[PDB]
Amino acid sequence: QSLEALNNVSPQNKEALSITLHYNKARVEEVSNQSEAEKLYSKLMEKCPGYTSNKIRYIYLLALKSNGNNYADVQQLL
Amino acid sequence: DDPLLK
Repeated sequence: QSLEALNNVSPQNKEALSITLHYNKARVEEVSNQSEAEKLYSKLMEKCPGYTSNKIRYIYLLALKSNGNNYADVQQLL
Repeated sequence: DDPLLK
C-alpha cells in the first residue's frame, strides 16, 4: 500500500521516499528470499551509491554466499 | 555533500 501511495508523493521527496521504500521491500525480501533482496540492493546502489546500509547488507549477503571470500569488498567499504 | 542523502 505504501508503494502504491508513492505515486502520489511530491516530486521533491519522491526520490528519497522511493529509495526508503525500496530498501524496506529489499529487507522484507531478504527475510523471504535473498535473491530479490540482492537484486533490489543492486538497483538502489545504482540509484544511490552513497547509501551505506544497502551496501553493508549486499556485501554481507555476498559474504554469506561466498563464505567470506570478498575481503577486498569489505576493506573497500571500510 | 548530496542534499538527497541529508
